Order: sequence, then structure tokens, then C-alpha cells
Amino acid sequence: VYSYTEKKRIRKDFGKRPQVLDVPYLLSIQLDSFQKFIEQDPEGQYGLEAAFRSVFPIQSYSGNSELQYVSYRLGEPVFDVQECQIRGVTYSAPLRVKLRLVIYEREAPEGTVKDIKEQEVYMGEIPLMTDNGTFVINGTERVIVSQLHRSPGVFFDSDKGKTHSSGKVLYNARIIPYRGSWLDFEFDPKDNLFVRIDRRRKLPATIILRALNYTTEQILDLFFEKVIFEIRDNKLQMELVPERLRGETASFDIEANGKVYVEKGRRITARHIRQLEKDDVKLIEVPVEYIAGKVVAKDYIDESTGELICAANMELSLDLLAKLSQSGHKRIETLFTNDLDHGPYISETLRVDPTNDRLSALVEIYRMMRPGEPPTREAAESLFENLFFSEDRYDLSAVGRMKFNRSLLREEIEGSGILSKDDIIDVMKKLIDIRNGKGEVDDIDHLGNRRIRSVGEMAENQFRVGLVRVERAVKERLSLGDLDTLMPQDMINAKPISAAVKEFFGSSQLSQFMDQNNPLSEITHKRRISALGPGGLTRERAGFEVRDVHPTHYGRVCPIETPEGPNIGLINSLSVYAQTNEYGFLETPYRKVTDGVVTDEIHYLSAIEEGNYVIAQANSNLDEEGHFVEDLVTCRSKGESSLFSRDQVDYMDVSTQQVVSVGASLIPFLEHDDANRALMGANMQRQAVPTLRADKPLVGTGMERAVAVDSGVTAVAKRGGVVQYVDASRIVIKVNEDEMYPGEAGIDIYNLTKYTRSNQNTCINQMPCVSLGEPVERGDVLADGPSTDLGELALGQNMRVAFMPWNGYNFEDSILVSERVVQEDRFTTIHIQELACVSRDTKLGPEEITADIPNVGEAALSKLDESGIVYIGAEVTGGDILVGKVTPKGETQLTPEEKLLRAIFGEKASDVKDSSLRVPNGVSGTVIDVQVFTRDGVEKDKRALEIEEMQLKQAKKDLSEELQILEAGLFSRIRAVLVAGGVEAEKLDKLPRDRWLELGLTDEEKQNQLEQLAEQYDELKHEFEKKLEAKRRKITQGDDLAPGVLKIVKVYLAVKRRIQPGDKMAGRHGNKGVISKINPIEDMPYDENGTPVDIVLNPLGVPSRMNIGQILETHLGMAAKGIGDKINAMLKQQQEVAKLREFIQRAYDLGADVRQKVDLSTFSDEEVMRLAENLRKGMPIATPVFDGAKEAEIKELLKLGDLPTSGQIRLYDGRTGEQFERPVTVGYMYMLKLNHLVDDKMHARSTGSYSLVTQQPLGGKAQFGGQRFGEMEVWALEAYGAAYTLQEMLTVKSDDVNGRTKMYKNIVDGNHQMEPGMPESFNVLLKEIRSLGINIELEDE
Amino acid sequence: RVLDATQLYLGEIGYSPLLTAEEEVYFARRALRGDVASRRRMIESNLRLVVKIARRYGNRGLALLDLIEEGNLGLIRAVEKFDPERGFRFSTYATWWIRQTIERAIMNQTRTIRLPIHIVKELNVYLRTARELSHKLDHEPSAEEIAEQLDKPVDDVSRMLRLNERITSVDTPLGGDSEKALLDILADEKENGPEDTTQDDDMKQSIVKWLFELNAKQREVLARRFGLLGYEAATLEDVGREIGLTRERVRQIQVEGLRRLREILQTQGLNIEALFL
Amino acid sequence: VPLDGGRFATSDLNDLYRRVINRNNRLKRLLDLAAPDIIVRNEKRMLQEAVDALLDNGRRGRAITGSNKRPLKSLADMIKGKQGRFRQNLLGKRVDYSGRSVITVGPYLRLHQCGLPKKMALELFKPFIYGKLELRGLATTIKAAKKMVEREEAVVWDILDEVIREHPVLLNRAPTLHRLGIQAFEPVLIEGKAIQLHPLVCAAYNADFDGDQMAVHVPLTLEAQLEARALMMSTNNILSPANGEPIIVPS
Amino acid sequence: IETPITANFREGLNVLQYFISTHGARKGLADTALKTANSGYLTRRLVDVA
DNA sequence: TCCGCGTCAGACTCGTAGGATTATAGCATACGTGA
DNA sequence: CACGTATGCTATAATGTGGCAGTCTGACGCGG
Ligand SMILES: Nc1nc2c(ncn2[C@@H]2O[C@H](COP(=O)(O)OP(=O)(O)OP(=O)(O)O)[C@@H](O)[C@H]2O)c(=O)[nH]1
Ligand SMILES: [Mg+2]
Repeated sequence: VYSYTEKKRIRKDFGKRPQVLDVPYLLSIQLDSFQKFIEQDPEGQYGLEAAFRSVFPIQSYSGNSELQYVSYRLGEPVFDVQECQIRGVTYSAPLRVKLRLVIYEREAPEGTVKDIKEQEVYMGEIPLMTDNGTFVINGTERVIVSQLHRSPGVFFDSDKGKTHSSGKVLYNARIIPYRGSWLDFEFDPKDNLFVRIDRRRKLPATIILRALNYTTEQILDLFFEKVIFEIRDNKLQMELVPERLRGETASFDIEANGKVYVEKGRRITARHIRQLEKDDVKLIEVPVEYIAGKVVAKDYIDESTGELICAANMELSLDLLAKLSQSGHKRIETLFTNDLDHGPYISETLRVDPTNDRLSALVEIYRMMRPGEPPTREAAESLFENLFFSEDRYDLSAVGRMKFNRSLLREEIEGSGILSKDDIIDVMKKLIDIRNGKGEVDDIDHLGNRRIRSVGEMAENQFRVGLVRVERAVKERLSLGDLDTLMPQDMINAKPISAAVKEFFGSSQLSQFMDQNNPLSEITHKRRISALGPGGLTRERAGFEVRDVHPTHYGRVCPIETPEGPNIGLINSLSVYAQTNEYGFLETPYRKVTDGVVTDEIHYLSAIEEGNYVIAQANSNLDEEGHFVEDLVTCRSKGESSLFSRDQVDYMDVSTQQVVSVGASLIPFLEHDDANRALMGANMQRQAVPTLRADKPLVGTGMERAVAVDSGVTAVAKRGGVVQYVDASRIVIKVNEDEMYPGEAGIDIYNLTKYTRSNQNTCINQMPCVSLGEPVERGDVLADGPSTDLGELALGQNMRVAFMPWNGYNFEDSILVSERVVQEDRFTTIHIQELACVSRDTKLGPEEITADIPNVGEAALSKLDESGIVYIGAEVTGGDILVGKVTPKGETQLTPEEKLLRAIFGEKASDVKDSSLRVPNGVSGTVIDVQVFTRDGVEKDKRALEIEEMQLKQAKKDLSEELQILEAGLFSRIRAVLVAGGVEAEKLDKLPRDRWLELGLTDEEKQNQLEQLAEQYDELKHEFEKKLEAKRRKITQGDDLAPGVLKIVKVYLAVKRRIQPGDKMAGRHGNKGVISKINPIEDMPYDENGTPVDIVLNPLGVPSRMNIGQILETHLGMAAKGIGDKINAMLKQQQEVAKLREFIQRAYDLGADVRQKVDLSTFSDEEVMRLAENLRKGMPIATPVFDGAKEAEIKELLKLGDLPTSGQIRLYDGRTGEQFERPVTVGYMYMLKLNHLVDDKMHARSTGSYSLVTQQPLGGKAQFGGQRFGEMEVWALEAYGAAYTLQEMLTVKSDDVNGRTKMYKNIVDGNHQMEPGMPESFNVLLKEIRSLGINIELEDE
Repeated sequence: RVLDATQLYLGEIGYSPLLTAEEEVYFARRALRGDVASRRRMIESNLRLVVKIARRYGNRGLALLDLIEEGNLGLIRAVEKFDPERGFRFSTYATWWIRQTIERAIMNQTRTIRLPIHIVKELNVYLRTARELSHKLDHEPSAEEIAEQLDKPVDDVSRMLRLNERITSVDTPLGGDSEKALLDILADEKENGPEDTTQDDDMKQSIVKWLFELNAKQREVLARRFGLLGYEAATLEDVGREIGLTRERVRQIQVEGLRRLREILQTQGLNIEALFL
Repeated sequence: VPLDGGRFATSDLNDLYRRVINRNNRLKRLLDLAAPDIIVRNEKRMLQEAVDALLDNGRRGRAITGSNKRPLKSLADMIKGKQGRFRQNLLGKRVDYSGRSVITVGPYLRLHQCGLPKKMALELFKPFIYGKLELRGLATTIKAAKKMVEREEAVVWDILDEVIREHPVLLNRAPTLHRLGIQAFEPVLIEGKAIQLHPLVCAAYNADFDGDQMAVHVPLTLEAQLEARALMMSTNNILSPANGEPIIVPS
Repeated sequence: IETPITANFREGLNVLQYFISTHGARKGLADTALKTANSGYLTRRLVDVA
């Protein structure tokens, strides 16, 4: 059972592990997230609903007036993506919000029966996400990257030494909300508990409890256990709990009843404990000297005097015991604090605490955050309550409360966003438990603590900021104004919200130009996770621990895809099967193992859930429809891996691929490649420029088709059916009746995008895949995008490669290519550049775009037409004028020379300059397209007007063909309904179709169908009219441009770039190179058959690199092509369909334990010859990642091609004709031409413009810049002798203004003398130091 | 540890007397007659009023303290021109003056380039109009749409919105992080490149050699006219001041010098070669 | 200065000077007006704050944020930082007669030679061409010589070939860790946009041809030419400055 | 790690051997980006002194 | 003398792309330079 | 005189301020 597009070309699968779950939609994250932000939910606070209900209702400071939110609505987008991209506007929907101004009486208590004013106000346009996952901001496609941050909740951490060479581990708790101040608890070397509010100055931890109204005795009752001391007759007694002692050393002789259990000075073992407990020991007699040091719990006072004998939390003595006895207390509650397990921490912290009561504590807290400002009681209560106990300033979020409650071992997940008094104490308790030794520290790098924020959350937050800015303005105006005249819209401003959101989608670090070199680049960019940007890490902040791959990354984050750079480890590609849980943690699919039998039941487990179960490896061998073959299965739990029995196994990896990301999944023999090289391989696949002919990969994996389809760059069929009309522009498909809805006409139109500019100025072209009259199913590829073959992803071109030295032409990774590659225009690449010419209005007057340009050759003006615009199709080269522009010049004063010169030619040319847009120097191309943007009032150019004529007539044609094909398709259905119960075949075709409004049949369901088709026909008739009026308005509409700008002309140049020495090429195993030479065909090593090799790569760039994948790819590539050469030979000689069928079935069903079965037979003869015609240019094979082809399978395939098992061949030198002295490995490596063309990088400068202040030459090729001669480069000249070279570089080559011109004149005069001066940078330095008020003088000779 | 200029000043203000109605009247009568202490006490007691309006005037141009100081200038003028004879209270009158002086300072010091309040006031109405248009037109105001609503010239609306453009920082970088500053992209234009400067040195040098190649009387009236050799660039009629003293003979001899020099450029290899330039 | 867009762009020193002048002049005013001393004090605090921001912003506590939120760059900030003026504009500079491109092998080269692209060399030796053009009398003047180069006339190539003869060029690769990161070569004009490097010196540069680039620099003076040929030439720097063992060796 | 990687690059490492390799690899690459700068800072301190 | 905020550091060239925001009332009397 | 630019004046009472830094890190001093 294969699909139509797979029947055309089947990939041979060497995979053996049956896929229980297919690769999901790869662009799920971006769409789900943003969809939640705009999604209208009544209850579920997501995006805007949440944002309004959070801020609103806003009530005035006086309390008479309030503004309340009803609902919102997005207007439809003013401009489509197309018009937005051309015009350079943001693709957005207007946000209209219903708001009700309600007013209370001040005279009545809370009478709401005064004024309720309800109206729908505009608050900004929100940018919309495309179906693909992108935003178009100012006519540029951008992607907003998902973010990775610390999940709100609690974290228990510890400086492992660091502070105090004492080497003390100081434990700390950090409570992190989603919004609010941070609450820190920490230990000090002296074991005193401290609180830092908002990581400010230190305060004793007990002070925060006093602020929450805790008496001293209540604090101690919270943290400490109580031990009762009875004073009987004369001897001291204390209530014993059998265990408490436990692992202590007995300080006194412990006697129970009359009989001695412990010996004094011996350690109490388990036997003593169980003996005492079983004897039921409750009193033990003790010496008075043991209480010296015990801490009293409660306040004990003299019932006689009524004064405090001892305060709570006070260290007891022999005399305080005596005083207590004689007062009349024969029971003393004392704290339990035995070092080791129960530490007296809070006891010692109370002694450090300078505060006494609640108020004194609140004052001290107030004085910390606001130091200097006098306390008031109202102020201190307000501040403390507004810190962690205000619903508006503090919000843990659902995820914060949930992680918080699980960390404190609660049962309830959901709860309050504000901190309870219980919460804080539980946190302190756990901190202290961890200090004692029971309980452990949480991991910050653990994915269970790193959460994903995609777009919608971030758009939501910026939108809340906008609302908050608005709330101040609104509340301010509600209080000041009269309430009754004043409506809500005079108070609201749209510009703050629009500005907050504009700044996110445009200025933000996470919003960046889509990387559109190729489909994979796009797809991988949209599934990026960044720990950087706002609310995240910085490069400065980022350590070594965060960057390294943790064990939790398994199945969630790619371990082998990260920028090799400063961003190494902060930016991460998402894994294949990975997804975001409801709270935003990453989760991975796993197959449930029940009673040892491995079900197809699939569970997504979060980072925290995963730790708990034992998960078998994917490669673990299952036994035919039940349990594991092997007794001891290789599994992983508790973040570590080993053998387990079958009964212990809980779960198993879904696919072998789930560990890896998308990009790395496309690398064939990843298993045989070093992880470093593999990283750069996956990174360079993103840099691959699509060639003129998109060639499939012979050695693929299978992700090829998934990526091409999910990227969206391919047109895929929604409805299917049969293709009515193909064209190099459009595909119209007639839908099948089973999916075709009976309401609208069942004809799908896919318009293909023709040769369009990318962000990297690469070429985006869609070509039709299917032929005229081809039957297709839902989800079949109808048209190929730029770097896609029949449905599969095709990043570059496979080539006959031989590993062997040439005459140093492949020295260090240098590549030797055959001329045949250039001839066949393989790796010829298409680039479309956009140049704009802006007509501005200046103080002197408006700039003119005339062809009438002072001082210009007829050669130049030949190419410009009447208006001053170059013609479509015109080839241009550097310095040719594209759009002629002249600027009004004010002062006309001339140097005497210019007076003479202007007198000689008499070409006074009034007083206009030349500011024409001309082709940049050294770029040369053909003009493919021209666009003109004019304002409204100003008279249109002749050329602008003919452009509008074309767009108008073309619009008319487009809409006319819509109504025509839609009416033909609609009456074609009426014709079939009328035949149903009314045979009039030939009789209905003869009378005109235009006079079919009269035609009906008897009143049944079929008469109602005729009514549906008739109402649709007329609906389309008026729809066509209003569509055409819209188009006509937009074409006539004068576009609002920047202030100053009258009109803009955009020229699009096209360039065909040939492969050439200096160009950068790589494979998919991170094997790069620069092309050194293009060898004539004659010269290249050739086979016994006479066929020359395409590329000669250096053997020495393999064993050091340890990317052995490229060699396996080459052997299999040759085997693939071996079988393609057999099929090519059988197709050239026609032969039998039976014989082709035989060979091809034996081929597909080769592999030792091939998962993929192909029972050829069912294929019809016509399907088989279309299939062979595609297999002829090499049978495409798929080697999954970690479940790839084995050596023995590759050699078996080679034998089927009659190629050698070694995959080494005899080669002959093209030059000499003699044979090479040993066999050479030859085969097909799929190669990529990266974006790094020498054409773009070569730059040179003699003299140019110079910097403003420093007077040094500028930097960069775009600014025609000199190369930077850095400190490092200077030192080199210092080490040498070279003093004159250095001075040159410092002076006449850089700042020295007089010197550089003087030495230029000398070099043209041929004097080659320096005449140095003083660098202007130094003159500046002096002026900058004197501006500081330091006298710095040059002291003369 | 009170180090902040703001918190120090606000501490000093709180430490003042708050005035009543009859007290304002007593002090105000003494103040206008010219009391030292009365002026000081009325000002110091009403500083809190400045702050309450100064706190609601931040995040627009200057800082809180900056606005507080200019607001205080309004308080002084308010005490000088307060009328205690009118039954109506001081706080009401002072609020006007404090808002006036703050607004005026915010209109001047903020805009880097000194702008007139006349253009600023016009701008205000253009912006308010834009706000009302934006609420009903879901899009944003065009210059033409605003101009239609005020019944004013499109050109005048465009000139105004052209003065609204804020100034960008050159010291501030653009290239993602700190890779290059706007200063280092932007070249000195008034300054010619050494190639252009050297080209002028060659023309000027050539002229000296070209002057000693034509007639002695053909380069005595051709250069003393253009100001090539002479001190002042004269005209056909003004060459008569020297020795020429003619109108016809000067015009024949100027052009006779240029015609022989045109053949000197056709033969050396320029003429149409140096015509494009 | 005016940007092309009609907008202006200015230094932050202007914003700091304007702070200082506004508050100073306001202080003059409040002294003329005999203001009560609390207000005089506030203005004197604000004046010292503004001057201290102008000299060294950020030292006196919280730096004054301008337009973005970034602290205004003050006088001291233009001198101090690595980026100040010392490290950036004075202990190293951007340089005339400098170019760069991708490097590629030149196994055919001798040790003292390097492949220099035609169009790159045309541009770097522009004044030297202008000079020979005028001595041959092929160019009447400099602007005609410039237009002959722009047209890239066949005679110009022959002159350029003549200038480059025996003229050494400096090749530099980042990073320049030790002195052999700069070496002089005699250039060989080549058709094509890539620089050709001799294999045996790839060791000193740590040059591998998987896309590395190199800076080219032209020693202009006779003295600089001689220092390049004698001291900095590839052939003459065979032994390393660190150990006696040489670096020039094929692999 | 207590369990070594008995399989090589020719035979093909398992998903777990590859994942475990990653750690060392990436720490190597991060080392080149980050550690280069202390080395270079030492060069510059040395140069200034001599 | 020692615990501790404070202050100073953190390879070299190449690239890409341009850039933002807010609002300050209506009116008359006034001072300054060119015709 | 006039256009552009500036200073001016108004009267219910109102009278103490408040948006972030996210803990980089080893190093080496300068007050209590
Ligand atoms: N200067 C500098 N060099 C880098 C950077 N990243 C990679 N490299 C260099 O890139 C080169 C990449 O590998 P090679 O130079 O080919 O490594 P190798 O020492 O030749 O060893 P093999 O790969 O086994 O042949 C190394 O010399 C690195 O020094 C960087 O950020 N700066
Ligand atoms: Mg190497």
C-alpha cells in the first residue's frame, strides 16, 4: 500500500525497526502557541482573554469611575501577505475591543445607576503568524524563536564551597515567581538562616516570620521538637522518647525503673533502643547538670509576682532551674537540638535577630528596600503585603504553583498565585531538612526545571505591558475629567500598546530574519530554542554547566546541534518527536511495557516523570508480537544506563531517531561519524544553496520526504482528485466526489510562486510535479519547492567522487572538480537582489526621477525609458543607471576651473545634481521586475502609469478566469444533477449555458441542489465585481511612505552564478572544502569504462576527522548508482516489463532483515516503467539514523550492481593514460554548495572615504573599507624590524590626512617617499583629555 | 544611607509647614507688600504641590528632579502674582503656573534642536486629530487624511510631521551587539577622498602649464575673468577694469582662448573622453 | 550630521553638555531670584550630577540612560574602554591599500610567491599604475588614467604586470599570534577571485583551505618594500622565533 | 562512565554511545570558543610588559 | 587585621540587517531683524 | 509692518517618590 507520488519513485529502506509512531508535523510549536494567544477562549486565560481580565477592570483613584472589558475582535488583515511583502508593511489585524465606562455616585454609597457608556475602541494592529509559522514585519519574513527559561517554583541550591576557604557548603532556597520579587533564604558559615528579599541586603530569616505575626514561642514550636522535664521530689526527671537518643553517646548513666540500661560514656545501639521502647519507658531520672544548655520553649513566669523568670528560647542554667522550681513549675518544655540531624538554626537566628515584635520586623524590611525613608505602619504593612501577597504584583502561575507544591511534597497541584504564610514556612523547613542531611538539592540544568515559552506567551506579555502603560493614563483621566461628557475612547491611547508589540515583533532579539537558504534551514530555524534574550541568560552569564548536554536532553533536545561559537549550548534544536506539555515542559513519546509485553500504547513523559520509570532502549530486540527476546534488556533509569530483567522494564524508546533533531536526522551514516564533525554537518546543510536542477539524494534517510512536505515550501494537495489543468504558473485539480463538498464548486486552484527573492537573495521557484490528467490523493505533492525533488528534500547534488591525492590540488581539504560539473550547470545557483531608489523632498526642493540627467552618455540613457526607469529584461553591469534621479542644488558657486569647464561645453544643465540609483560595482545581472510606490497627491510618472495599466488588466484577467473556471465547474455539476432524474444529455448542451436560470426539475432533494448551485453562481457574480473594485482601488491607491519621501522605485536584478575556484563546498558529514581548480575532462581520473570522476577529494581529510559516514555514503552511493546503471541499460534496450520487474523486486527485497516489504507485482505495467525511468539515474536508498545499512548489506547491494565489494576500482590518469598503482575508492557523495561564494567575499581598496571623527578609513566591503590592522598585526611588525611598514600603517594609510594625500601624489609622481605626520586620532585623544580638564601638552625640543 | 539627591530633597520638603486658608491670606498680604520670610514660607509650604504634579509629568522628556525644579520656578511666579484679595484659593491658581512652566521647559530642553512653541502647538492638534482618526479608521492617519480633517494644506501637514522625526544616536551601535557604531559606517562627506583631491591638484597644475601654451594676450583675459590667476572672478564687462577696457574685443578673445584650448584637449586625448566627466 | 533620510544623528556628549548648561543657567536664574536655600541646594546637587555624568557616567552611581535605555557615552568612556580610542584607533587601525579574499592552494608556486587576483591587484596598485601611465605618456592626466582603468583597457593590464614585478605584498591571517602570521611574498597575477597560498607556509599561518581568508597589504615606500623583501619575506623567515626547529615543511 | 564503548566508528556506536560521546565533544568545542580569550589575554599582558 | 562591598579585567579579522516612542491647551501680547 | 519666536496668564480644592538589576567571576584593594 503506497501513495501515487511514491509509486513514481520508491526509496529502498535499510531500516529494520518498525515505526509505531510517524514523525509529527515539524512546525507544530509555532502554530499551536500563537494560535493560543489569538484563540478566543471564554474561560481558559490564554493570550488576550487572560491579559484583559488580569488588568481590567481598571477603577479610578476616586472610585467614582471604572473602565471594564467586554470582548475583543480582530479585523481582517488590510493587506494580504503578498501586498505586505511588496509594499514593506506589517501583516497584521486591527484589534477592536468593547469596553464599558461605568460610573458610580459619590452621594449614593455604591450606586452604579448613573452612566454606562459602551463602545468598541481600536488598540493597535497585532502582527499575524503565516500558515508556515512566520511573521511579515515591514515586508520582511521573520521568525520568533521559542525561549528556554527557569520554571517558576522553588529551587534548593548550594555553593559547593566557593565562599570561605573554610570550604563550608552553604545551602539556599530561591522562590521564583513568574511575576514578582524573588524570595531568597540562605545559610551563613555560622549556621544562621538569612532572608534576601529581591536579592537585596541580608536580613535574619526570623524577621520575615515576625512580619507574618509569629511570636517567638510559636516560631520555636514550628521548627523545633519539644522535650518535657518533670521536677519530682528532689531528683530531675525527663519524658523519654526511645529513639531520640539513637546514635548518641550516653553522657549520664541511664537508669530505667531501678535497672541500668546504658553505661555512661558508651554509644547507644539499636538493641538498647528496642529494649527501652518495649519496656515502655516514659520517665528517666537525670542529673541537674544535663539541663545546662537546654533551650526553654515557652515563656515561664512567677505566678506570685507575675514577672518573666525566663523568656522563650533562652539557654537554661542550674540557677534558672532552681528559680523555676521554687516558683511552682514542675514541668519545663525544652527544645530538641542534637547537632547532626536536629540542628538549632532558627534558635541561633532569633538571637541574631535585632527585632522584637511584628511592627519592628515590618519596619526593618521596609528600611531594607527603601533605606532612609521614615517608616509608617500603614506604609510597612502595605509594602510587605504588596511584595508577595498582592494578586496584582505577584503570580507564580499554574506552573509555578504546581512545581512549588510538588517540591514541598503536596497532594494538590493547583492553587493560589500568591505566597501563603504556610508556603514560606514549608520552604524554610525543607531548606533546614536539607542542611540536616535528609532531603536533596534540585538541579537547575535539569530539563524538569527548564521550561519552554514559544510565541504566544511572549506576545501575551508584551501585550500586558501595553495595557499597564494604558492603565496609568486611563486611571489618571478617569479621576480628573467630568464623567458624563467624557467617553472611554478619549481616555485610551492605541500608540502605547501598538508600540509595545511593534518593539517585540521588530526590535526583539528573538524576532530575527528567517534563515531561508533552503527548506531545512527554515524548518530548523522555526524549531529553535534559545536560552538568550530578555528574561534569559546572557553570553556573559552563561557558564560551562548550562552549555553541556544533560541526561534529560534525551528525546527532548538534540545533543548534536548547537552553534559552534559564543552561543554554543545556549541555542538548541528541538528533537524530532519532542513536544511541549500543557505547562510548557518538554516531553517525549515512549511505548508502555505491560507484563513484559510491549504495547503500542504511547505515553509522552516529562523530564520529571521520565526519572521514575525504567525505559528500554529502542534497539532492544522485541520478539514477534509480544515481549523482549533477550532476558537482560539494556535500559536506563535514574539518569544512568545498564542491564535490567524483563519484569523490571516499564517503557521503551518509540524510535531510534527520537534522540536526534531534524537536521541531524538527514545525515545518513551518523552512527559512524564523530559527534563534532556531525554537528558541523547538520549546521552546513542549513547553508546549502539550492541549485538550478534540484537533485534528490541517492543515499538518504527517509526524513527527506517528511521535511519537504512539513516545510510548506512544496504545494501539497488537500482534496486530491484528478488534475484538470497544469501550467508553469498554476495547478487546477478537479476534486473527487467523496471529499468534494456539495456546497461550493469542487475545483481546487493552487497558484505556484514563480522565481521570487529570498531573504538571503537566493531563488524561490515552485515547479509543477504532476502531469496533466494525473489522479492524486490527499497529501500528495503537487508542486516542488526550491530544494525538493518529487516530494523529497534535495539540498544539493550527488557526484562521482574518488578519494585520492592530485598534484596538491586537494591539499588541505581543497577540492578538485571536473569541468563536466560546470558544463552540466550542476551547482549553478540563482540569486535575486532588490535595489531601491528613493525620491525625497529636501529643503531646496523635491528630487526628480527624469531620464534628463546632467553629464550622462547616450549609452547610459539608451537603457532608460521615457520616465527614467530601466526596461524589463535589460542586462546591466556596474555603473549602468537603473533609475535616473537628480537632486536640486542650492549654492551654484564654482571653482574657477569649473566656471571655465561649464563655459567650454556650455552644458550648464541649470542647477541639478546626479543622485541616480546605479548598479553596484562588479555585480552584473538582468532586470526581472520593477515596482513603483508613489504618494497620493503627486503627478504619476509615465512609467508608473503603464505599470498600473499592466496590473489592472492582469487583475481583470485573473478574476475573469476565476469566475469562468468556477462557473464552468459549477454548471458541469448542475448538468450531472439534471441528468439524475431528467435525461436531457444532447438537448441541454445545445441551448446556451447563460439561459439556464429557467431550467429545473420536480421538487425533490435534487431541486434543492439546483438552488444551491444557482445561489452560488450569482454570489460569485457579485463577488467578482466587489473583488475587482478592491483590486482597482489598491492599484490606484497612493501608498503612504516615510515623511520626506515622494516615491520609491524598486528594481529586481537576477544573477546566474557559476561554480568557480574559491567557492565553498561540503558534504553532510561536516567535510568542508574550497574549490582549488577546475580540471579539463581529459585530465580527470577515469574508469576502465572510460567514465571520468566528477570530484577528487583528499583521503587525508577522513581518518583524522573520524567522519567515516562519508566513505560509507560513497560505497552505498556507488552501489545505488550501480543498480541505476543496470536499469538504465535495460531501459535503453527496451526488454521485457516481466524482466525489469524481476530484477527490481529482487533489488528492493535484498536486505538481511529489511523492514520495508515491496511486493512489486500489484504495480501496473505503466506504473513500473515510470518507476524504472526514475530509478535509472540511481536507485535512491534510505539509511535511518542508528538503524542504518550494514557493511554486509552494502557489499551485497554492490554485488547486485556487479561492482566490487571493496568499492575500490581501477582508475587511469587522464593525463598520462597509465593506471594508478593501487585501487581507489570511488562512488557517489551527495555534495552541497554553501552560501559562501568567493564572488561575495573578494574585496580590495587603495583609497576611499574616511571616518567622521577618527579620520581612519571605514570598515566592511559595503562601506568600501580598509582591512583592520589590529594590535596583534602591529606586534608582528614590531617583532620583525619593520618600522617604516608600521609607521605607514599608522599614519599615511590611516589618520594622517595631509600625509595620505601627499604620499598619494608622490606615488603617482613615482617618488615612493613617506613624509609622515600626526595621526588625527591622537589630536582627538588630546582634545578628549582636555575636555576632562586635564592639561596635556606637547613639550617641544 | 540616604545618598540619592531625590530622596534627600523630598525628605527636606516633608519637613516643612502645611498652610491653611487664613494663613495663606496673612502670609500672602505680607508677601506682596514684600516680606522675606512670607515669600520663603509660602514657597516652601507649597513645594509638595509641585511634586504631586511633577510626579504625574515624568517619562516624557526630562527626569523627575528636572521637572520638579522647573515646576518650582512656576511656584515662585505664582507667589509673586497671587491675588489674596480674591476669595478663591492659592492651590487652584498655583496649579496653572506649575503646569505652564513644566510644559514650556519640556517643549524646549527635550527636543535636541530648539523648536518653536508655535510649530509645537500646531503639531499637538495634528497628533490629537491622528488619535481620533485611528480609533475610527482601524489603520493609522495619512498626512492627507489629517489635512482633510483640519481643512489645512497637505504641504503644511507634511512639513510639521517632518519636524516630529526624533534624532538617532551615532555613538549607539547597530550590528546586533557592539560590532560597529553608526559613526564608523557614516563617512565625512564635505571631505573629498584623496583620489578626488589629487584629481583637482592635476587640473590646477595642468592649467598653469596650459596658461604657458596659448597666446600671452589670450591667457591674460581668459584667466583674469574666471579668477584662475587673478584675485577676483570678473565677468565679460568687468575685464575692462584691468587694461582690456573693451566689451566686444574681450568676448572675442575669451572665446578665441577657449577654441585653441579645445583643440589642445582633442589632441592630448580628452575632449569627448573627458565629456562624460 | 544629517542622515540621507533627512533625519539628524548626534553624539551623546551633546545631550550631556545640554544637561549641564540647562541646570547651570537655571542655577544662575535661581540665584538672581534669591530663591530659598532648599531649592538652591537641589539645583547645586543636580549641577554636580550633570557634570559628573558628562565627565564619567556610571562611576557616580546610576548612569544617565538616554533614548534606548543605554547609558549615554561620556568623555571618559571614549578614552577608557578597550573600545576607547587607545586600543581601537591608536594601537591598531584600518588601513589603505588593504584587501582580502578566500585563500586556496598554489602548489605550482615557489616559496616566495603568492597568487594575487587580477581585479584585486588592479585596485591595490592604483596610484602606481597612474604614475607609470603618465611617464609612458599613454595617459594625458590622472582622471583620464582613472577612466582607462575603469574601462579595464588591454594596455592597462600590461602596465599593471610591469608595476607588480619585484614588488612584495604582505599576507596576514587572523589571528596573528606570532610574527610569522604576517609574511611578504612576490605576487603572481592570476585570473580568478581567490588568493593562492604556498603550502609550506600554511604551517606558520595555521592556514587550512576550508574557507579561511587573508588580508593583503601593499608596502608603498622604498623602505617598506625593502623591509618586506629582507626581513618579512617568506624565504627569509624559515626558522621559528620560538624554538630553532623550522615550520616551513610540506605534508 | 563505568560501562565503556566497546563498539567503534566502523561497527557503529549505539544511540547511547553516541549521546554519551556528545558531552566530551561539545565541551571541546566550547573550550575553543571560550578559553582562547584567557590565552590571548595572557599574550597581551606579556607583550605589554616586554 | 579580617569580613566585604567595590572596582577592574574577559584572542583577531570577515559578515547580515536596518531601527523606535510619547505629548505636552487656546490665545494675545511680545521682542527681534529686514524693507 | 510682519513673520517667527517668546513670554504670559487663567482662581472649587488639591500640599512626602516608588519601575527595573537578575545573583558572571576570579582578583585585589580600602574602611570598620
Ligand atoms: N583562530 C581561530 N581558529 C579556529 C576557530 N575555530 C576553528 N579554528 C581553526 O580551524 C581549524 C579546524 O581544524 P584544523 O586546523 O583542520 O585541525 P588540524 O589541527 O589540522 O587537525 P585535523 O583536523 O586532524 O587535520 C583549526 O586549526 C582551528 O585552530 C576560531 O574561532 N578561531
Ligand atoms: Mg587540517
